[PDB]
Amino acid sequence: PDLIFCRKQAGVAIGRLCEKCDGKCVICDSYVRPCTLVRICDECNYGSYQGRCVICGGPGVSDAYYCKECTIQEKDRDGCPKIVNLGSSKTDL
Amino acid sequence: HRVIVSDVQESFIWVRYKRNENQLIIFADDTYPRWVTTASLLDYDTVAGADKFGNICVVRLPPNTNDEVD
Amino acid sequence: RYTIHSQLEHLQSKYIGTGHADTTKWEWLVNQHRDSYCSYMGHFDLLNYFAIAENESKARVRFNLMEKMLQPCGPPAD
Amino acid sequence: EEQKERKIMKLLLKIKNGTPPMRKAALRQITDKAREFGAGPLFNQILPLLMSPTLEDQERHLLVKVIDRILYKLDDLVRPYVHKILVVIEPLLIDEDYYARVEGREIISNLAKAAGLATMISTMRPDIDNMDEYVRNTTARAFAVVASALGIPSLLPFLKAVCKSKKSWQARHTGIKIVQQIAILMGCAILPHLRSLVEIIEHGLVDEQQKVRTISALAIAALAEAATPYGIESFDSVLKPLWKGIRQHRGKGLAAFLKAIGYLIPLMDAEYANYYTREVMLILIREFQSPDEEMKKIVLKVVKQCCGTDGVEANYIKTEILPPFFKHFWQHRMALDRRNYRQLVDTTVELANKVGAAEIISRIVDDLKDEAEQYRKMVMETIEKIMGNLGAADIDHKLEEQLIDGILYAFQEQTTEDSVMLNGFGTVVNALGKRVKPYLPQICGTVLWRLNNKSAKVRQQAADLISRTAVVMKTCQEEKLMGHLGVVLYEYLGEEYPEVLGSILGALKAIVNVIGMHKMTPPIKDLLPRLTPILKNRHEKVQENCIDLVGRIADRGAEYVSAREWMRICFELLELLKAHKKAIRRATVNTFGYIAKAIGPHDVLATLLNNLKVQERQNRVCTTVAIAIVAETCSPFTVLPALMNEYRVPELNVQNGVLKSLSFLFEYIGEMGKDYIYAVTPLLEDALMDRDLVHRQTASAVVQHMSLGVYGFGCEDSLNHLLNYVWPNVFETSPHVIQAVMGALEGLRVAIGPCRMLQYCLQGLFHPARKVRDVYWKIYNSIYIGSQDALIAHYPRIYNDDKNTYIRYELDYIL
Ligand SMILES: [Zn+2]
Ligand SMILES: [Zn+2]
Ligand SMILES: [Zn+2]
Repeated sequence: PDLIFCRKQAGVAIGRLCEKCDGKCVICDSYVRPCTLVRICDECNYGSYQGRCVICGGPGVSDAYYCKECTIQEKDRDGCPKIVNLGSSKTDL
Repeated sequence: HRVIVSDVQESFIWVRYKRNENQLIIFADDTYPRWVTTASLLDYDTVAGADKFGNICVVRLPPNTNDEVD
Repeated sequence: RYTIHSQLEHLQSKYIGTGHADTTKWEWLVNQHRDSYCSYMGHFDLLNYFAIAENESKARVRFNLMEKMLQPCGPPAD
Repeated sequence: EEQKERKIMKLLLKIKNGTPPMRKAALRQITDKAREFGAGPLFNQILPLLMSPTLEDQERHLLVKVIDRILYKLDDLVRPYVHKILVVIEPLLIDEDYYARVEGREIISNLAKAAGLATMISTMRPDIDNMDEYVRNTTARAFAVVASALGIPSLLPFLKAVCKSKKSWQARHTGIKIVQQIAILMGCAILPHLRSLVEIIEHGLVDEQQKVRTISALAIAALAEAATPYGIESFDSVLKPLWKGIRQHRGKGLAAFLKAIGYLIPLMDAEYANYYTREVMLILIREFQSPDEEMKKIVLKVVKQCCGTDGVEANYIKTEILPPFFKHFWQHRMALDRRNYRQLVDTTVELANKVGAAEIISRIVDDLKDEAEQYRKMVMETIEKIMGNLGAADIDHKLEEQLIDGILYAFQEQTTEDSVMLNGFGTVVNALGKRVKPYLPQICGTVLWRLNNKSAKVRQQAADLISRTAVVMKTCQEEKLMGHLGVVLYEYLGEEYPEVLGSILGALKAIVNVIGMHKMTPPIKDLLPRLTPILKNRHEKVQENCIDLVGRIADRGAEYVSAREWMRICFELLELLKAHKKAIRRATVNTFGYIAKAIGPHDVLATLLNNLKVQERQNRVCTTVAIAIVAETCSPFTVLPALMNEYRVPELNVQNGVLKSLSFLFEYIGEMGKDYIYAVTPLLEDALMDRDLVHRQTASAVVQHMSLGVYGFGCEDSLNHLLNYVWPNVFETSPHVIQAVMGALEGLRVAIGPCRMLQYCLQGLFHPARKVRDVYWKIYNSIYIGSQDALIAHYPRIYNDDKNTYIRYELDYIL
């Protein structure tokens, strides 16, 4: 898998989720207790990328959250959690 | 005949005085380091302590504790 | 070869104060002293404590702690 | 050589079509070789690829980044090319796309910073009196952009000169348009320079050119809107000519002048607002009576703005504005347009917000019975918004009469169905509340008549009406009519249309939610057997509403059904706990909780543990979820011993299932798991010392979820005991196992403290073995990034050697 996190300084944009992966934690893939709202960086929310899914990239229909365990361990305090595809290009998958 | 001693970097140490053999004997200590500033005895087995960093703690000896060891 | 796990471990090595299997005692202790001084400057009552113990003003203690941050523990070996 | 430099600028193709690493590398290379390449070839290659007609937005963004980075390096070496750059990217300032405009603004800003102010002025000057409006438009926009990039004070003298030019009224027009575009682009950041901008443009209101007068009025309006709410001392020398001009002019120029008046009046204090509003209101009525669409669109906004200021009085409004307003503005041609329709609705709602809901509603109510569907729709929109903002505390009899008559007629005669009438009906009746007792009979008669026939969309609308009105239908001391309509609803349960079925299910749920589970006309004993086969439908609306209804029944009326039927319903719901939709998932979790609470754990858990063994993976997850739900609703005191007896069975592929169940169970129950750590520790001790790697991985998952779930409740003794068994597994070569062990260690950090973790870790940081050192530094780096500041108190004492001082003396100070 050629997938990393963005991990840039996140700003005031809010992450979205498509309807497949809707109630998951963007970090640990859990469904128990969504706690903290996800912020993304300004580059990952731009132009045609505005409003896409943080996890997969599809059309977003709800807000993305950190679960309670990640909030307790302070995993919301790293960079932008958008998934980046290194094996392909920008307008690719 | 019990003595509670505070250390600068360690926590409290418990000491007994044996009158007939003229001895000061350590019989218990703590498992955590503590920069102790002050201490107060609550009863025969319990100490309250404070730290240089802003914490208060209460430490108690287990009931099975043998005061007469070597 | 690009995984999330090797990206996490490389970002850990970028956080100042982190070490590896070739870290020396000197480096470890210099990190300890530097963030000890930063924490004394952050916490207000530890600084009050030191300022009463050594009969100095708080601004003077902060300036001294700042000056000691450039080379704590003396110079390195080699 | 010239033929080679394009071959090297293939770096551009690398940047456009490449992965992130190749893109970053080529970006570095071009930004370090920009000065050697030069501004000639770089832009001679970048501009065609920029104005290519098959470029996409992301490649344009990448090219914008490249242009920024090369303009940073080439600072004045672009002066002989500024004109070419501007010719290429002067469009993209007027494009339809929003991001094209943003990127054009970035390029023009970086270019104006690389070159000077003098170069930009000298290059852009000649196209100011050019006789093509399009060119003048883009030149004004680009001048506004360079002003935003280099500061207004740098461009104030050029504007002061160009707005007073004596040879070209086109040049004067362009300069004032530049000021307007500056206001529009920069917003409230113009306030320190308001007086200077107004002083530059104020001589234009009295120009002998009508085009110049109009652009001056529009610029004054833009500056006022940007400055709102501050800054009115800077508009006086315009306050006098503006009012003289609205009393003198007629036409487009009058429209622009009135727009400026309307933006300026909300800036004033009370006396000034009152006085200037009287004047503008006289001429504003004369324009109330007007043909022009743009004029009326301006006039509505000016009325909305004037009537919203503090100095203007509700009595003056009532006596002067409302009669001609409602006389000339509420007709079918006003209903026919769209933009003007939306402006009129907002103006009327906001007028009500200061004059009282009674005045407006009593003025427009009788039009609810009209021969125009669009007119009825507009009146209903207005009334619904007013009664949603203000309420019905001031409405009285002879007005509720007309209100109810009208909304009933409008619901009945509606031919094309749309949610406007539905939401208006709902808002009106829910705002009345207790006060509509004497009308509920004919209301319910109408709902029943609409529900009995009419193509099933009328039926679905009536079902939604029942849904949103049942609360007031009961809290008004009424149950027989809702019982009867619940009966006729229950008769509508085999349907061809899933969206209508969802609506009737929702209406039934709303009824059973408020009416007693006793005292009810349709019996639950006959309702639920009808509900059970609907659980197999696949439409999402049907599924969610049906499951929610069954959950409400199981919650309030469990004592009317048999545990056998509850068992069947549980086993039919089991597989929906992993459904693809969040709504279905949450509904199923709630319903399973209610049903498990209704019956009990003893026989449900029997079958759950039974099918734990004989099921495959995709079906095992739902069983684990169901076990955790049962343990949460009926205490895990009844779940854990039976679940550990299953582990006692000597079989892999069964012990693994028990372990996965325990992990998800502790994760789901959270702080409730603090009474059950001692009971589970022996199983985990056996599992963490085991030949199978999956055993150890799953047991570490369990430890992690337990330790994070109990945090701040004092189970440090139990978790220290378990840490003793977790630690021996840190020397594990397997990726998933070592990843589980690290997560368990990070959870135990939170639960136990960084002190104990540091005490375990100090053993091998300086071990002779490089492998031990690797592992221990990984663990230490985790403990250090999490809780760096707490470690200041826990470091051990290290002594001074010959050359270096390692003791911390401040901590040895005594007071
Ligand atoms: Zn998480
Ligand atoms: Zn990002
Ligand atoms: Zn997705």
